[PDB]
Amino acid sequence: LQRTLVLIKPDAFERSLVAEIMGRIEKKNFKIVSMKFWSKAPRNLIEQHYKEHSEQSYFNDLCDFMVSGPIISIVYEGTDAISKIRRLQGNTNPLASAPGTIRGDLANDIRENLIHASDSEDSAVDEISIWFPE
Amino acid sequence: LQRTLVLIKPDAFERSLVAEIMGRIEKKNFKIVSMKFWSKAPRNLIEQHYKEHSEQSYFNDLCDFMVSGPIISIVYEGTDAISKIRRLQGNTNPLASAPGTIRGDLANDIRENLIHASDSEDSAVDEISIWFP
Amino acid sequence: LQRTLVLIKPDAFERSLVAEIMGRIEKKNFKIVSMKFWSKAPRNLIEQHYKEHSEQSYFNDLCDFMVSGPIISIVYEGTDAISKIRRLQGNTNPLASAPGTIRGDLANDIRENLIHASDSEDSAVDEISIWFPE
Amino acid sequence: LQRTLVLIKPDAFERSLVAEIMGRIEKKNFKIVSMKFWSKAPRNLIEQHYKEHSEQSYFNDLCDFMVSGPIISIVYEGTDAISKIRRLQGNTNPLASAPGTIRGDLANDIRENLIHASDSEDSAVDEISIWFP
Amino acid sequence: LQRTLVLIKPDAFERSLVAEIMGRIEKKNFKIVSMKFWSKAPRNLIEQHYKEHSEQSYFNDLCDFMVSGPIISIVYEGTDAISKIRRLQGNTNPLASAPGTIRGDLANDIRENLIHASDSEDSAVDEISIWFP
Amino acid sequence: LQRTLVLIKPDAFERSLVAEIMGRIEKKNFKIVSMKFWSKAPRNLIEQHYKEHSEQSYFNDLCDFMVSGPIISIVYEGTDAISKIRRLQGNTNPLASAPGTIRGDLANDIRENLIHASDSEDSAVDEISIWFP
Ligand SMILES: Nc1ccn([C@@H]2O[C@H](COP(=O)(O)OP(=O)(O)OP(=O)(O)O)[C@@H](O)[C@H]2O)c(=O)n1
Ligand SMILES: Nc1ccn([C@@H]2O[C@H](COP(=O)(O)OP(=O)(O)OP(=O)(O)O)[C@@H](O)[C@H]2O)c(=O)n1
Ligand SMILES: Nc1ccn([C@@H]2O[C@H](COP(=O)(O)OP(=O)(O)O)[C@@H](O)[C@H]2O)c(=O)n1
Ligand SMILES: Nc1ccn([C@@H]2O[C@H](COP(=O)(O)OP(=O)(O)O)[C@@H](O)[C@H]2O)c(=O)n1
Ligand SMILES: Nc1ccn([C@@H]2O[C@H](COP(=O)(O)OP(=O)(O)O)[C@@H](O)[C@H]2O)c(=O)n1
Ligand SMILES: Nc1ccn([C@@H]2O[C@H](COP(=O)(O)OP(=O)(O)O)[C@@H](O)[C@H]2O)c(=O)n1
Ligand SMILES: [Mg+2]
Ligand SMILES: [Mg+2]
Ligand SMILES: [Mg+2]
Ligand SMILES: [Mg+2]
Repeated sequence: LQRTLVLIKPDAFERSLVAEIMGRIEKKNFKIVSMKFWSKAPRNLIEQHYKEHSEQSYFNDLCDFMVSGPIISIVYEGTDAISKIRRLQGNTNPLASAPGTIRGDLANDIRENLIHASDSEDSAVDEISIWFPE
Repeated sequence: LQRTLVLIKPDAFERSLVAEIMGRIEKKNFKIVSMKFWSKAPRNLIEQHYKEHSEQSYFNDLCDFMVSGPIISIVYEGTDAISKIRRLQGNTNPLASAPGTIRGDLANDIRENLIHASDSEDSAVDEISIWFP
Repeated sequence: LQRTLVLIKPDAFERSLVAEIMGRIEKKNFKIVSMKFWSKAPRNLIEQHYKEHSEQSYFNDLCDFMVSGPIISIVYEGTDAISKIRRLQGNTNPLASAPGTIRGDLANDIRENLIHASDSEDSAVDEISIWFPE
Repeated sequence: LQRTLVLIKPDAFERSLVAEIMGRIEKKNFKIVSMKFWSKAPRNLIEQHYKEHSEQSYFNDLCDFMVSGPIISIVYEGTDAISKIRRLQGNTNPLASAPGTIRGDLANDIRENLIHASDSEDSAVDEISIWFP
Repeated sequence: LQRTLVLIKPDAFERSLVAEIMGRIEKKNFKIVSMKFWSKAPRNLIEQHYKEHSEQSYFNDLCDFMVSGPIISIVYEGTDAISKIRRLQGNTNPLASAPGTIRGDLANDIRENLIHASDSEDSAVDEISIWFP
Repeated sequence: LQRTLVLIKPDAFERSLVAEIMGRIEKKNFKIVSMKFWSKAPRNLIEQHYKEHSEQSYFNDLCDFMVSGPIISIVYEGTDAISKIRRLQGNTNPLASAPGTIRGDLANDIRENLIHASDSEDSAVDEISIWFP
């Protein structure tokens, strides 16, 4: 019975898929524990959230993107919520994300892929603290 | 061009209809300006919010219900947002709410009716400042 | 807190709208109290069910139709279930049934209109007894 | 058993609502008789199509809009299609179009309203001639 | 061309997912041959149905749950109905069930997983004769 | 950034699944480059289109099918469209096509499977030439 950190990304807002995305998690019975809306995320939280990636080439365009529009940060709660919401998520790569998954059905880009989801018990605690210090 | 305040009531959470409702508003092309998730709204906001209903016979049951579960406060923005989002909502009486409207399709009870939405300009400014001070 | 009698009509089965129809009643929170599936309704129950119409011109083609395919007979239960399920139903006439309603969204014919719904407290008791003698 | 002409406006394409719109009409049992897709329509057909509004203040802006993106021209067939696809359509004015209708659900602007539908019999032949000569 | 037996479990009724499930099967083009609504399935059918599970540590909780609410028994018919409807269903382990499948999209629990479906020819003939003698 | 050719087979029209199919592709962000609707396709284009199967036992029945009702020819554009719309498609064989895919969800037959999609780059130009010369 864990908690994971989801991010709804600015492309979700541009393409009006915010409810479609949250709806897939909702219909699988995961409950919202906490949720915050950001018209524009502070770049600092974004740099924090993606620190493991700071060395990568895409890290800068990634950060630009994440602040280019609103985002919603949600904490969901369920049994094995971390691994299950990741399988809903789908693969980052638009050439490997299966139909049925969020990214497989809706996304078509390596960078603008609608959603972020914690991928581990440690990833979650840390990301959740970043977005929900309280 | 206006802003209106929307409440997603506890029954929406119980029935897993949060996305369904927010999606109906999203497709009509309204923008989220602000949004806050309340695992349990403090009672004194609920009585503030419904302060014009305090002399009514249902008031106390309404407050009890508005704290029985989570709620989401949202400020929406758009052309004639106030009155357009009211029509989407549908009348309060389940015997009146039109099919096609959120309450018309989804609600079956005079109290537990999923959604709130400001009815006027002064009402919205008032309610927005309650949930978003 | 009443009970009403719904019929899902053979055209619903032909056009695969059975789940779509039952889904609209389900999403409005009315509960299934009883339900029976008929691969072909006995013409007698059909003649009974529509007795008030026995004098009409359409009564014969109506009966043919109702037995031309399967039908499901359901009893739903809710507050004011009778009047509410009728407003979901929509108007018999394809020139007056509003969008949003079952018939307004899905039906296009005076005869083959997908669904039947009791229209009164007396209509219901009687129809329910016809389809559910027990 | 009529026929009618239906346009899917550039805002549908912009908003990914093409199937959403066509699906509502398909769902009602109306059938595609013919259908062309235009990446960008000759402005002549547009001024032709909307010739009856040529005097209106909005005529020039409306046409600029109609050539701002792709459009799809469809002929639909079925009993009473013209008047029936017209109630599916809903009111031009976003203050009167009902929930349940394409515009009531999906449109929120006086000009950008996703769909056009023949309003009468002669309107229907008139416009079908324009798009499918 | 086969027949397979499907159970809509009590949790489907609790969550208002009956139509959602039946619709997923309906769209894959399978036909209802028989169907019965059980406001409360008699326990001895449930133990019959799950008779190969009687030595398992979950058996008693499974029976308790299979009578906690209504269920619908359905015989479906179609080409390779048995194995096609099994894939639609998805694995039992929520950690295994694929997105796109009924359990993959909708279920979150090893027990309360919405749906049953015969796994083989002998299994279906057996289960069909239980619910439809 | 590829292009690909997609056909909506007569069974889609028969089953009212045209928007359902096109919607899934639109939803994935692929764009219509051009699109013709055929009430009934010249059998020549069909034998052309399926020229590679001309020897197969099924070739004759498959073509009879492809002219049994209307079809819609679409060119789609987007990054990696060919291979991407191919996984949306799913397996020809109703015993291997996964839930989540058009065929896995909607098709239940080896011949009548709703949609065709170019399988390679040259296949794509090849077929686009046929339908849009
Ligand atoms: N060339 C790339 C690769 C990836 N990304 C972004 O970097 C994010 C995180 O990287 P990655 O780990 O590869 O994707 P995730 O699926 O989110 O996996 P995780 O965060 O758990 O590592 C992706 O969501 C994507 O938006 C990017 O902008 N450009
Ligand atoms: N010319 C007609 C008129 C109606 N009917 C059928 O008769 C049924 C019942 O008649 P009507 O009462 O007009 O329609 P309902 O909307 O079902 O209203 P109710 O049964 O409550 O009277 C309709 O559902 C329709 O299928 C028909 O076959 N041919
Ligand atoms: N008899 C009533 C009437 C209203 N109510 C609740 O009180 C709220 C305010 O009522 P209202 O008449 O202003 O209805 P709306 O403004 O929400 O349409 C409604 O949304 C209902 O949820 C109730 O519990 N019992
Ligand atoms: N004030 C207006 C009114 C309409 N229009 C556009 O012009 C079209 C013709 O208006 P109309 O009154 O015939 O509306 P419909 O026929 O589309 O219902 C509308 O569909 C709008 O797209 C506009 O640009 N500005
Ligand atoms: N550990 C378990 C395993 C199964 N079950 C239930 O027992 C049923 C039979 O289990 P199964 O392994 O045959 O799963 P399916 O055949 O339903 O895929 C499952 O559908 C579950 O609902 C349970 O309650 N606890
Ligand atoms: N045994 C078969 C196999 C395929 N077909 C049809 O012929 C088409 C070509 O088969 P294919 O193996 O290239 O399948 P896809 O390319 O469509 O995935 C299929 O889409 C079927 O419609 C058939 O009629 N009989
Ligand atoms: Mg009020
Ligand atoms: Mg007009
Ligand atoms: Mg088993
Ligand atoms: Mg091939």
